[PDB]
Amino acid sequence: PLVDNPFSTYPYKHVITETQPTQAKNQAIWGLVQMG
Amino acid sequence: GGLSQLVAYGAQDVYLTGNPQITFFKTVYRRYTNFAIESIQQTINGSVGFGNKVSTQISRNGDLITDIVVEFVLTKGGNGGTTYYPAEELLQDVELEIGGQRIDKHYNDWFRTYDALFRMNDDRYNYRRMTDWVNNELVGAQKRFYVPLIFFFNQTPGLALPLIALQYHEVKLYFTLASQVQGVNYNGSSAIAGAAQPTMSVWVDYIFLDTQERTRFAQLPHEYLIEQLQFTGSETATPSATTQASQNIRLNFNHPTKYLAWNFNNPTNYGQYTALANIPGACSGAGTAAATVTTPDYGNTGTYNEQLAVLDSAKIQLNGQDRFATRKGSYFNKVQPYQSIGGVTPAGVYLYSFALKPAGRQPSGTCNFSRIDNATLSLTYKTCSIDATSPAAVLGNTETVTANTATLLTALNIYAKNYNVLRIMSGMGGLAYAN
Amino acid sequence: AGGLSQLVAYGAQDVYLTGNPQITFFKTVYRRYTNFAIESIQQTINGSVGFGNKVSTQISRNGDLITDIVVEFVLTKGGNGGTTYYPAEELLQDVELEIGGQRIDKHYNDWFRTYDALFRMNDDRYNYRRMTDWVNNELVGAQKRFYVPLIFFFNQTPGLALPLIALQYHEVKLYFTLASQVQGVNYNGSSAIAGAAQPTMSVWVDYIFLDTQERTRFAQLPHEYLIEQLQFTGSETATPSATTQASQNIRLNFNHPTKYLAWNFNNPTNYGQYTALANIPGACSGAGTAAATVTTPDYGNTGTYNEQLAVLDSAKIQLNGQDRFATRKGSYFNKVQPYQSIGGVTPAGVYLYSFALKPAGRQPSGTCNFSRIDNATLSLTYKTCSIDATSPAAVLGNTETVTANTATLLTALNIYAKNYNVLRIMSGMGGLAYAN
Amino acid sequence: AGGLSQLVAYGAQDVYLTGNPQITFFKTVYRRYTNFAIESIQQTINGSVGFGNKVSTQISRNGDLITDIVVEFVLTKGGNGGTTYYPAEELLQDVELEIGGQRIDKHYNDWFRTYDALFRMNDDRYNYRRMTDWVNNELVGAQKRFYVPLIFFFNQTPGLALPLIALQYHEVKLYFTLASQVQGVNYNGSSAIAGAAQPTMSVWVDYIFLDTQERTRFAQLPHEYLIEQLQFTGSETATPSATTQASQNIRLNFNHPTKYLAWNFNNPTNYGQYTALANIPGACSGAGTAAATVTTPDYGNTGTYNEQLAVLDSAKIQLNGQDRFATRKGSYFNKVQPYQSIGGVTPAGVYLYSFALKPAGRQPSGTCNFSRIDNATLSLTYKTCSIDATSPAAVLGNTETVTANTATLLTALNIYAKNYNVLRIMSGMGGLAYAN
Amino acid sequence: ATSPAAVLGNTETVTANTATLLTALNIYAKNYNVLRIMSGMGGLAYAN
Amino acid sequence: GAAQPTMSVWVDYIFLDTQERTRFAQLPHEYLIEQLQFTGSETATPSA
Amino acid sequence: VGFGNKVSTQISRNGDLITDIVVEFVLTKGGNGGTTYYPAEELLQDVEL
Repeated sequence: PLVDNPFSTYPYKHVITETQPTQAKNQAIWGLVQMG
Repeated sequence: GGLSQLVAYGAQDVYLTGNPQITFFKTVYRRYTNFAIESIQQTINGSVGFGNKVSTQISRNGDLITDIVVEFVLTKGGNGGTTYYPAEELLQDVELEIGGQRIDKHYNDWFRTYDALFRMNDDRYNYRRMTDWVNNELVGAQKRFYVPLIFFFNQTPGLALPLIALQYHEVKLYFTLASQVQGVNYNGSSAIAGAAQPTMSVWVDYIFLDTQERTRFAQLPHEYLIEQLQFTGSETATPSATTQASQNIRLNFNHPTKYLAWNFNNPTNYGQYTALANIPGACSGAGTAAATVTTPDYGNTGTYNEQLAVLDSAKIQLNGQDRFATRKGSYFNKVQPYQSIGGVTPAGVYLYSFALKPAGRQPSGTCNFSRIDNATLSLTYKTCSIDATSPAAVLGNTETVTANTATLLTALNIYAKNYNVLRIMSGMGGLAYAN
Repeated sequence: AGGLSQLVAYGAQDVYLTGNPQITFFKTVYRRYTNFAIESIQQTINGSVGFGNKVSTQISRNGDLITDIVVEFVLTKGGNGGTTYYPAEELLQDVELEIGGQRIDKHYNDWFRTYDALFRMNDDRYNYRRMTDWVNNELVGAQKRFYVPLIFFFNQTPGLALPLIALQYHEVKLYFTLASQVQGVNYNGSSAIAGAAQPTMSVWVDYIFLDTQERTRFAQLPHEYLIEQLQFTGSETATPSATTQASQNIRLNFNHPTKYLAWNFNNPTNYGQYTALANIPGACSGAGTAAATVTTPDYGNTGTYNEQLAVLDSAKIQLNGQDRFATRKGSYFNKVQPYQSIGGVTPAGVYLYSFALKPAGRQPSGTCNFSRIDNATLSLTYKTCSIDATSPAAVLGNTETVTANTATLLTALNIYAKNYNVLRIMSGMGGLAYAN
Repeated sequence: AGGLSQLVAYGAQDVYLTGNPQITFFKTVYRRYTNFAIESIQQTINGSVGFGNKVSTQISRNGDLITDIVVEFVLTKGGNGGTTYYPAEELLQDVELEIGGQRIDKHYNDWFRTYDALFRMNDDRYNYRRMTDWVNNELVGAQKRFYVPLIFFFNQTPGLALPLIALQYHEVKLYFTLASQVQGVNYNGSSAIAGAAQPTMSVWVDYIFLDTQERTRFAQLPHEYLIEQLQFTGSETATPSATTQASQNIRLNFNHPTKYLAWNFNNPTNYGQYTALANIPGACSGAGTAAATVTTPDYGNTGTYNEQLAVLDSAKIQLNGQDRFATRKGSYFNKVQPYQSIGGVTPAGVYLYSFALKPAGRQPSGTCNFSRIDNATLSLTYKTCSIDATSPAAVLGNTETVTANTATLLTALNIYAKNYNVLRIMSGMGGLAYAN
Repeated sequence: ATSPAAVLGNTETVTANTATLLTALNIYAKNYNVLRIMSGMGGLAYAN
Repeated sequence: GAAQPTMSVWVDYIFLDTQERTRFAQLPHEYLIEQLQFTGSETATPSA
Repeated sequence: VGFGNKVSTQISRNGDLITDIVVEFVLTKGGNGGTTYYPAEELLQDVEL
């Protein structure tokens, strides 16, 4: 229902494409920033 | 008895009861999703005190966040009437962000404006109890104050923050505390010796969902329609005599805006939106030989007498053209909130709506300032020629003149309330439309 | 612990509350709406504006629908603080809406006073006072801009907005009559005030503009609106000075499915005075000191709440010879009836009986159809006016069956019926489906 | 220019609001209902009406379903202005709702004052006073007609009306316990008022008449109603005198899905008094003068918004040995909770904690099902009563953990819980599905 | 309490008049539960 | 003139090896644990 | 940190297991010998895991 405005949606496209720890399942990782 | 009218069924009443769809007296209530509500304390990162800025990270205790209330403990330094909403002027502002991305921000002046404009009836009186001393309490008195926050998710459970689905971007609130609080550590410009520092704690009301709903929140994407407050401060100037000045303020707003609201205030005395005068409740000592019109009788700072107001008329323009013909300020203070809200607005606070029912959250008409290249608010002021110390003129002059003390209402605060969309996908989210 | 501890407290009594659910409270739904813009422009007045003059205005068809009409007055008063009582409302004496040559809805200043007195029930009533009267002790010589909104069927909810775009061949006119006698501006009681300036008046109308795509479809389709109208005729009271609790059997002349009947007992000289006047605070001019006079009100406090000053003792509605309900005391119709029906404060002297469950709303909820009832009557029984209005011992210390001797000054009776019918608009013309 | 300047301002950002519209705000369609009539009539009271007497009435079967009940009293006061405080609410000591020989609900005079303190909000509260008290500075000897509406689950909304037509085998009765002592009518504090009048009472019920098709369905088909009950036991307090902050762990006896818990700290000798008394305006009889006495309230202003006079320091609720939420000071429960859940102002001394998002309504919005909570405890901490009530400087000038010496008179703790149950109507007999 | 001859010279059924200041009752219970850690999450398997 | 405290919380951490950390993070665990349950109350010490 | 205040410690995942936690205070007393009794123990009024 939302249109893609090339002047207003860029900040949103940036953050939703930001690298995040999505592969931290059953991993022994020293640092995980308060995931949930 | 009642059968005497029940049998008296006719022709034109077919539009009321012909082939009924509903019956009023057997109401079926809907079955809901199991949840529990709990309110717990958040810790504050930083030193709490006057003029300090601290932040709170909201812990991941529940599934959804709804009400957040900031509790402050204050000791007054003055007598009854020397305070005027201490709790919310101390709460200078609150900035809301998700993962470092700004969602919204509210200012102490807005909290006063919103309380003055949209909160109504005894609810507002209760609010006063939550933020002020209302029983003529004296020097040394201690009271615990509660300042509820009014972000888009704070007034309705339907817009609560989906923590389940906001795994990678934490929710934070930054709290700026005022350096000066009237009646607590300052009395006018004078410091109050020995005034204590505020103690503050942030309470967050969590909702806990049951098993299937939690799963649904965790796996499905979400689209929430949310509000934003747009603001920056402006400067104005009202002449003393011989003229009614005009001013053209260039507005810098974007997004579907459902109303604009603004006020004219004295930057030193928090919440003063009108001129002070030697009439009851309009200044310190009003009505007695000691009456002085430069200092308010603070606990009564808010008034409904628009002759103490500075604004004469206002007009909103879009791209160089008038939106409506110029109307006098009293329309925007008394009639628009009657049409759009239903309550009463004190003098000096003005509203113009683009929506039919901006008080509610269901969208009801917007002006999208993202397609407007030049939005201008044009003001005409009253001539400040009434001698504020003479009730003969303050309670008896023409509509185009205001008090000489109105020349101190030099801070122009213009607010815009708009829609944006908070969209959550794969454990994170943010607002779809920036500018 | 906490919420999870509460969350698991699940059992047999929950099967009808959380089991096999239909809804949640944590995800609201917004709807996509027809694109529109709101506009407000000023309407001219054809005729001379003044006290006692009749003027009219035609609504310029700039927009597609009309939603809200606010009449502006600029008044200057010749009296002191407390000598006025809704001077903008007394002044707006008669208002009627004409569609294509036919009258469909008329309202009186006394009705506006009743509506403010009956359905405005919070900050709204105070704000109404703010824009109709002075509320901040202003002195003689003060002037003020007043905003008196109209309450036609379309002036509160956008859903019944008058569709000018579908009335291609009709004139829509507002006819105004301004009162000749307005307390505090031209007269103080019965005496004329020298230097009484004429009012400045104009009418502001809030237009709705629809987007071209739905505006075309909207304009071409026929429409029906279920709207409410006011029906009214005047009457007279029967208030004795002594020994008798007088009765009068009033024959009613109303038609159409009616939500409620409301009536007040008015002093025709002092606008909005629905009670006796007495030498108690706020109940008359000078009350409480030696100058107190019980024949002239303290106008700014005309509206009071002490029913001891009421003239009506009991009332009963009858339909075709049968009691509609058993006889009740005036305090019933003033206090608890609106508590049940609307949920708010009503001053003394204003009475109603509601046929609707919730007449304050616009959703029909039970009506009495006076188009099929041939003989509806309203029986009123008065209090004995045996209290000496000048003695607080008797005004504040007596029984409910008696009232003040000044209640006899209440000689006009106003009975209102607010009711439903249907407004039909087709091919550029419209009007009401049913007469009366 | 004008409104069209916004209408044409169609961009990308607003599409999600105006594309493919579903709702038009400007063309309303009202749902059609089934014809009914409302009638309000009296019933015979069986038993002598008076002070300390208990009477009953059987609802005369003049309707198909019952929506509202109002108890009317005639009282004469033995005192002057300010000597009464809801004398009609105090007289109505309690009311029991009985359907078919079994108890459904029972409300107590104190519960009515608490409901008024929490859920009856806006100026509508003023009507409540107007229907129950003397609010116009009335003097000794005045006699007045009072209206005490009942607030059973079916009294504020037609949706849960009692469908008597469907209960043709069960009687529905109302039992009214009248107080032995009413402040200002037959006692002034504990002192009897010589010559006090015996009160007169009548009970009125609002009946609904349904038409042929709807009443047939009601009579032949079974029904399941979602109804509300009040659970109450009156507890004792341990209010401290000096040097200590006493605490209590009050074991609660509740079952069924609960909307909220509310409580107050009462002075059993002065109805509706929930705070300390002090030598400040409205806080005690004679306050501000040499005659001020802090042992007797200025009754008509018994309720206050002065936190310093409230006794509670802090509270927490534990369920099955676990913390339900973190400890709050008393100022939380009489401010933040009614603010978030109701949206009104709660007088000091009355506290509420909700489990429900909207406890003021009927649509379930979250419950605490005590059927799965085996040990529920309300833990209270009191403020120390060390302030001299007679010194305005100490009462309006001290800290959050102390109150006045007169708070020790608040010896009774009244804990209320509202819950959901199901009222099943089957083959002419009614009853609750879940009993405990 | 002020005379040791009376405090050090009496029976098991009596104590000092100052003993009435011991007004706080503290009853503790120490118990078992199970801390169940599966998929990166922890918590209490059995609790009320 | 009393000074405020300085507070630090010190934690003793256990570091494991290559194979142990792989298994430890990947496998579920069930620890038998202690809890304290407590609510304070009021006693009844008599006078005489 | 101060007297009567409430603070929290979030445990960093600095190691693989966490075992022994000790709370460190610096205090200066205003009284003489015999005027204190476990002053660091009463200092920590309610600690929650």
